[PDB]
Amino acid sequence: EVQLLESGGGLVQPGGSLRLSCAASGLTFSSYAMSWVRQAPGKGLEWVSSISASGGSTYYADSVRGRFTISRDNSRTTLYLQMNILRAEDTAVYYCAKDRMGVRGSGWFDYWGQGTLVTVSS
Amino acid sequence: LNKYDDVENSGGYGGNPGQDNRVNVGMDYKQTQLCMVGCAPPLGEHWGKG
Amino acid sequence: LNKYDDVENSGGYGGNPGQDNRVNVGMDYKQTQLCMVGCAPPLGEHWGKG
Amino acid sequence: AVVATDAYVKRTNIFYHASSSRLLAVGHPYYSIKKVNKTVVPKVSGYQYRVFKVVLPDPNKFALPDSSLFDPTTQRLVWACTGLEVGRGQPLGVGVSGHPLLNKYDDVENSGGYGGNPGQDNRVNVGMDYKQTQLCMVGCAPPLGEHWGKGTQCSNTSVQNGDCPPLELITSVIQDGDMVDTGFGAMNFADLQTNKSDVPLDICGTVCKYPDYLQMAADPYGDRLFFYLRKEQMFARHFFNRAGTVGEPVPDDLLVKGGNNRSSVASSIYVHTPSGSLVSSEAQLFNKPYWLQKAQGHNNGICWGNHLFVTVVDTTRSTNMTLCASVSKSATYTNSDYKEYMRHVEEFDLQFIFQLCSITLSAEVMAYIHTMNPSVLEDWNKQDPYKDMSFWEVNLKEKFSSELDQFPLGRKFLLQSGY
Amino acid sequence: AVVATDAYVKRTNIFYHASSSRLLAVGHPYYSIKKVNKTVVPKVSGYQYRVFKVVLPDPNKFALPDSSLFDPTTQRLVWACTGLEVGRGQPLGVGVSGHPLLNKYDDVENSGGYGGNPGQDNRVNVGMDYKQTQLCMVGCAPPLGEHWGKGTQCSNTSVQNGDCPPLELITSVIQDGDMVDTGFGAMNFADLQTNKSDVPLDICGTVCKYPDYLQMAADPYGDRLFFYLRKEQMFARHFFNRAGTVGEPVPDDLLVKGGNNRSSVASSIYVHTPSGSLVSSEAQLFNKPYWLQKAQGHNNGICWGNHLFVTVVDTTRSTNMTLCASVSKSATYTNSDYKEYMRHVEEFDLQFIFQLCSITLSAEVMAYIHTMNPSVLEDWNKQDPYKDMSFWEVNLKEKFSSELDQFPLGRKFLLQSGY
Amino acid sequence: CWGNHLFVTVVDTTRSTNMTLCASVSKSATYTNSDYKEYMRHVEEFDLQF
Amino acid sequence: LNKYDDVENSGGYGGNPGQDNRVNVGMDYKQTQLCMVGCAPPLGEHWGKG
Amino acid sequence: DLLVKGGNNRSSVASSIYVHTPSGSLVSSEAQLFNKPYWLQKAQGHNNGI
Amino acid sequence: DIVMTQSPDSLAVSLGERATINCKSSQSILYSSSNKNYLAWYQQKPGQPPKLLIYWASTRESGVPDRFSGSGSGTDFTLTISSLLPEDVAVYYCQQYHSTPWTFGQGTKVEIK
Repeated sequence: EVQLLESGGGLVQPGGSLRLSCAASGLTFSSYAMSWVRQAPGKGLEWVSSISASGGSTYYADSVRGRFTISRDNSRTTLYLQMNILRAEDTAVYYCAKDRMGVRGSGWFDYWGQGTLVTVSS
Repeated sequence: LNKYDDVENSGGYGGNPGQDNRVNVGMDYKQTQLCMVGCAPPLGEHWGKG
Repeated sequence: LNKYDDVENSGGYGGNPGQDNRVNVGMDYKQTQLCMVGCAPPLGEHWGKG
Repeated sequence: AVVATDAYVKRTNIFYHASSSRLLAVGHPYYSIKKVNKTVVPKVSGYQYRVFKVVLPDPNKFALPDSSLFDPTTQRLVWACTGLEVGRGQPLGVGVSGHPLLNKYDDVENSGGYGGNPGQDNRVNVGMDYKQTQLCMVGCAPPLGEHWGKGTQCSNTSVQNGDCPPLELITSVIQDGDMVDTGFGAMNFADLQTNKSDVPLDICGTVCKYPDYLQMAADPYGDRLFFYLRKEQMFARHFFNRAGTVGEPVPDDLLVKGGNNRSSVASSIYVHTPSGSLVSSEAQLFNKPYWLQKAQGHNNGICWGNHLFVTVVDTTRSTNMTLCASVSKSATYTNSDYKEYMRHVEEFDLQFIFQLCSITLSAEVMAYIHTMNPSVLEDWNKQDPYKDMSFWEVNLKEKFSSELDQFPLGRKFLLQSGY
Repeated sequence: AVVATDAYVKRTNIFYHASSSRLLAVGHPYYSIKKVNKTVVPKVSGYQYRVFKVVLPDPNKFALPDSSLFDPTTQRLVWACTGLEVGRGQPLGVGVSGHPLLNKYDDVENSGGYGGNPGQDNRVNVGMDYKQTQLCMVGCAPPLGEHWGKGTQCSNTSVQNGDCPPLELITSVIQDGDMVDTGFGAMNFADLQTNKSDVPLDICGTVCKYPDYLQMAADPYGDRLFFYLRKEQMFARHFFNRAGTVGEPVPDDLLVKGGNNRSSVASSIYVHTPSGSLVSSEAQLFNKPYWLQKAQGHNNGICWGNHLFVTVVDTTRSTNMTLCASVSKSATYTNSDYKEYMRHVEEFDLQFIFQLCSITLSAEVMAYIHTMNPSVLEDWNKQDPYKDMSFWEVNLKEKFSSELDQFPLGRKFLLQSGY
Repeated sequence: CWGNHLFVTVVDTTRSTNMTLCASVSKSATYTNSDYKEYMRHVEEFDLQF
Repeated sequence: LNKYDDVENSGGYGGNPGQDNRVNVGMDYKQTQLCMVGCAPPLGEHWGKG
Repeated sequence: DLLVKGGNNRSSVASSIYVHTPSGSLVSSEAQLFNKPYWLQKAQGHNNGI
Repeated sequence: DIVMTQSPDSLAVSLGERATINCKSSQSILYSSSNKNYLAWYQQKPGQPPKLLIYWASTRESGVPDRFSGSGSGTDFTLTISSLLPEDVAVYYCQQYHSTPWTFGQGTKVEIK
């Protein structure tokens, strides 16, 4: 009875910005750490960024660091991703994934979102 | 209100704004107390267009 | 309690409220100490419906 | 009626200085590690009462410089306290406590959620620091302490399981090693809370007490305290929420009911986390001599029965050091090569200056002293509740010396008195 | 018995002023850089004891206005200190310490849920600022300092590997360049912590010391400190755990066991992060003259052996400047074109006013001085216990002058005294 | 004091610790927390002297 | 501005400083007040390359 | 000899050049120096306000 | 960064037969003291989010059929489907969570024959 719904995808010009959001329905959101996972069209699964259960600490990949940002809204129970200075290599499908452990979390994911598509071209 | 980024403890490079990046912001002001007495109304200074 | 959004440091417009967006909130009050002594009970002022 | 000691005791010009020398205590800060045999490592913490029972030599048997200045038959002698200094060592610091599994359902400061239901065992690892407290008390008898305990349920309707236990204000004696309140209240946490996961480890199985200043001030004779100083401060850092079945649901008229997942009203038991702002060298009370000039009550610093009781609480120097030992050595930093231990160390140096006093035992004085304390008269020629109580015994029978200027407190006393 | 120096020592009106001029020190703040030869770049930090040994000219040997007042054969002369000022340069600041590989698992101040057990090598890069301290003491002899060290176990059952080491309170002599307590403990961090990853790089392989005031106040002659001043403050910013097997697990009766994902109890070794508070200029102790009038011992500011010891700690000016040197040039800001260095610089100015004193050598006075100190009488015609010790040596043999008004501190002295 | 009356009004929020109590209805192996009922109480202690 | 990590709450060994990792940073300075009077211009001291 | 060597990605020690961000605490009107006259009573040096 | 290589290429398994897939890392994943291998096995169907199959390299998730199995240690790991059914056509991935950044495999496509 736990659901995850994503919204915010679409076309955008290179160099522009975007925002993605993920909403959790039947879940004690304040406990479990969460992450965003990218997947290029026709390629494999790649990690992007992760946040602590309380939102204190965040982790990014090398190719993502400096441009993207992950945020949490426990009162409204929503997960945000802010994308800055987009490139043509970031056109893909994004997944909102839930960890297993709480405080910082062991890195395997139980439930996943449906995924939202982001395109960066002309 | 016109405000683009938080720059205190926020790592990350500077993205270029699009159109209308304004956000809903609230705050409280500087604390002040003042009392003057006179025969004529007091004068006040400000900065205006010359 | 009727709280909707945190406006001290905000980013973006998430959306508009639906019905029944209320959250569990706790806090501590203003600090006060006070002592009156008199022969008759003290008078108190408040603001009521006109 | 009661008369002041000034009426029936006469003071002499004989002064003595006694020092206990350096005192040390080392042990675990939360519990006491006892093996199958016995308690090898005691429990030592900065949030504990320190009760020193100081034993003085008998002035009658003690060989005075002059034995011809008093009447051996019609007069007796007693030690009257004049001044003291409590010396602490070690640097200033703060101590961290907590619970590996503590009852904390949710954060309510800037979070409130109405998502899923609370399952079984929602407990989290939580560490904090306590309220900042300092206090010093001096008297002839151990101080009284008040706490809140389970009351006695009398002949009535038998209570169902889970009913709210009745509360009673229980007064007792503050013994050595009893804890002090830390911003969670002054209650018997062992009896009033059953889950054993509501407060940190160092208080979740004991009783926290608070001094009973009102009754100790209302006592007629005034033997419980001649002198006290206190200084405490705290603020609220985080607000959270407890998890459990709610005993008393919110009345219908106070709220407007919700719908969907808002129908189930969330828990309404709100708790905070205490803190102490700042430790500074300009707020301390110790390492300073106090001249006990005039007592608050009638007993003006007279020590009956060659006893003294000093009560100290000082949380300003409460650093818990961490030690590490190496079980084995590997290639590149295995975590299982090392064992971690926690220790706390406390160091004191108590210094006192006493004066000699003599009492003329007339008929009225004998009757009055018999009414006040029969032990004082029976001694001048025995079961005592202090027998089974635990204190820290400091013996000063062979540490009295009248060479005042050769000791630091003696120099301060001579300079202060001027003469 | 011990008599005050006021008896057998008589002061004169012959005042003198001396100063050490500017003193500078430049070096790395964490560790001393050394090439294959030796330490090219020393280690200079703001959290170090600065111990100055000032060497004075012999009163008897050097020139006097007239020798008719004193008797060379039946009298002798010593130098007595009557005022000083310690001036510091450079702007106020805060120094940052840290460890690239520090043992910190979770931040337990405010969290949600549980996480798994530590793997191997869960170590992170951590920076912080220390407890704020500033003190200054002066004496004829080097000061004593206390710390907590590993103890030697006597003949008993051989201990298994990993046991908790026994603790001893060790007293030693503070030398120039020793570190100060920083809110982590006054303990030997090189012996008692084997992993070498529990405290920052400043003190992870050194001994922190704390002044031992209790015993330097109980010295029979009181040559260790004439006077001292101290100011400390701190607070606790963050709280966290540690990673490693727990030597003493939580007792079975203090907690209720959990199930499912709360089964394995999390680590209960809690540590905090110290932090000094706001730095200000109205709280300073330096750049202000001090007038010695009465000492806390018997030695009333009289220097024996023509030397004097000044101990200073000042953490309010401890900025680590950062320097960058260009290796090459590129098109668009290559990051490997630059090399980064850390320096710390310290500046001092010590100024004193001394006074000339004479001692009358009768038979009993000579016997008393011989009992107090044999070297004093031997020199009035050897191996010192400072043979292996380290100090900052400051020579003032040719820097004595009676033109008081020509120097800044002399005018302040003349205003204070008036004659 | 006219009419053998006095009125003393006191407000003191600096001692307002709300004590929490827990009672047990059943005993389970592994901390069910449905075994525990939570109550909240507050106490005031006074002593007026004139 | 040349800044890599906020070592206050960070330190994960999962990356190395690449080329041009500079970020936008704002702040306020140390607070100072000073007033000097003299016939000749005052002297100042700084640290320069040797 | 100041550290125990790590393994895997801990093998390369991270940067150890630590910097902080200054900030003044509070601006207030009771701490000002200016807008108040000063009378030069006695100079510190030999030149007495000439 | 630990590179995970899935040795068998996209392989077609006959009906009612076992399937084996090998995952290999460039570093040792096992922790010797507790004997824990930090490896998880995920399954993804075309057009849907992937679903977890195995964690700790041995333990199985609730609701996952017993037909799947996992084994291995050190730098070698295997996932085996004991019996093959048409609903098992998918793409399987191996992830290591020993050290950051958490890396997934290249993915192996499993299909009926």
